[PDB]
Amino acid sequence: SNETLFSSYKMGRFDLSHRVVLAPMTRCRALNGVPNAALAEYYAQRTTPGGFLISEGTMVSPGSAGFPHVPGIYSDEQVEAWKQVVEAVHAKGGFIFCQLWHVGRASHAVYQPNGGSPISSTNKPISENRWRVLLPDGSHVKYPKPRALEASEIPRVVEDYCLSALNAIRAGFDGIEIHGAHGYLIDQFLKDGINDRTDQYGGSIANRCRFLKQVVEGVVSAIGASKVGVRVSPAIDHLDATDSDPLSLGLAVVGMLNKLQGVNGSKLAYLHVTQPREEEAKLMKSLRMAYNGTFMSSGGFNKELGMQAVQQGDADLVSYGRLFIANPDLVSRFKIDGELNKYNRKTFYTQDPVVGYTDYPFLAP
Ligand SMILES: Cc1cc2nc3c(=O)[nH]c(=O)nc-3n(C[C@H](O)[C@H](O)[C@H](O)COP(=O)(O)O)c2cc1C
Repeated sequence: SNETLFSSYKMGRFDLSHRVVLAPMTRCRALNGVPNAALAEYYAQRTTPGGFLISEGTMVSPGSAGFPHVPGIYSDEQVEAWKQVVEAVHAKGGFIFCQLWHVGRASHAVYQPNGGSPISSTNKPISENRWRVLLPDGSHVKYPKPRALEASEIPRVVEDYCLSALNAIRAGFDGIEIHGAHGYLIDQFLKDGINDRTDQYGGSIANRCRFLKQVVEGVVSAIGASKVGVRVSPAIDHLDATDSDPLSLGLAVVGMLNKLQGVNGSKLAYLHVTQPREEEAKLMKSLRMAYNGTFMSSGGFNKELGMQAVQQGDADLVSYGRLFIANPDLVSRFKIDGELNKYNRKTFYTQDPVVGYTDYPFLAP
């Protein structure tokens, strides 16, 4: 087609000016779980008129975090502190979705109420050799043994997503994204690499999708489908989050979202899928073809790959992470094929409100 990253797009009620999306990225500047003026600056710097942004993963409940200084949206105090970020984005003409993030077993007693065990689909820990939880002192230690949720406690978790989603709207977010990716709580139910349940939430593909289904249904009922994006990564093996067949899992997720869109009358805001980064683009093309709606692809995109993803109909929208970390004006830079600042990995997850956060420079004229 003649569509590109700079073609406008209608994401339901949201009129986007372009297809470049700020991927949700944990940066750990939200000291003590509270959004602050530093996040406001950071998101404002990255906003464009009609540009879509997705927040760093945001706690839906105490115990839902597995990184230091990540924001929450479950408490009044967080809702209020988020306003400044959201106002700052809106002042600059962006839309911002709050990513509702539950890490499940990818946590530590440090991040749990009463230093209790992280919850998950399973009682099995993330394996100890490839993965670590980052603690607030900057150490990396092994993930602990989680406590499998009883089926009876799942509706309370769903309700946390709902309250958090209602809080997000309260704070002024244009909507929310369900973080159902990357081996976190939802993905711990989704993936047969993890989900060793024998009740209604495990076994079949459908059972594995049930938690995500209830989360999405719950959030969609509370705030409206058009304000809900869903993110999944069927083929990302992060935190042991494998599946014997990513394709079919992804199609089950897609199928379930197609079904919810008929059972409810409105489209979701989007399906957001991470690429692992051949066959991979076949998996992505398949999900996008299957999904009746806006498709947001993510993972390893640069401009060129983004332009072709849009041009060739592989995606409506392309989220950028690391490039957006380092390039507040990423969209402009892409538009004029200008220089790209390099990202500094070392300050991805540090705490300074400025350093490695809001101090990556805009283009010179
Ligand atoms: C520092 C960092 C933190 C991230 N945190 C999140 C997150 O909180 N939620 C999420 O869904 N994805 C998260 N991701 C994944 C990104 O949203 C995005 O999928 C990723 O950066 C891949 O695209 P890229 O090559 O453009 O960086 C994170 C990525 C980075 C680099």
